[PDB]
Amino acid sequence: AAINSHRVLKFQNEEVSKNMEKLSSGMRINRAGDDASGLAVSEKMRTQVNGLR
Amino acid sequence: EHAAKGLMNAYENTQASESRIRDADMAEETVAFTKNQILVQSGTAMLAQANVR
Repeated sequence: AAINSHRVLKFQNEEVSKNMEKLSSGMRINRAGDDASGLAVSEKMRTQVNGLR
Repeated sequence: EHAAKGLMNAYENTQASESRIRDADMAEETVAFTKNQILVQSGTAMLAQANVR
């Protein structure tokens, strides 16, 4: 059978993909899937930043 | 995506299972052919001599 790595190879293609998702936006969190709570809080912070301005 | 990794591991292992359950090592089965072919050939020639008896 193909060795385990055809698991890894898809995963590493995915880890490369995930790295790009984060990097292009400049963020650790691009989606809730990176951090569900970091996201919800930053969305609140955004209303605070804009409302405050 | 985590679920997919789980499924992919089971997939590789299941395919390895099919191979090990059904697929023979061609090298050794080929050895069997050679032994059996020789015995066929030995049969053929000696029956020609058996006819002489």
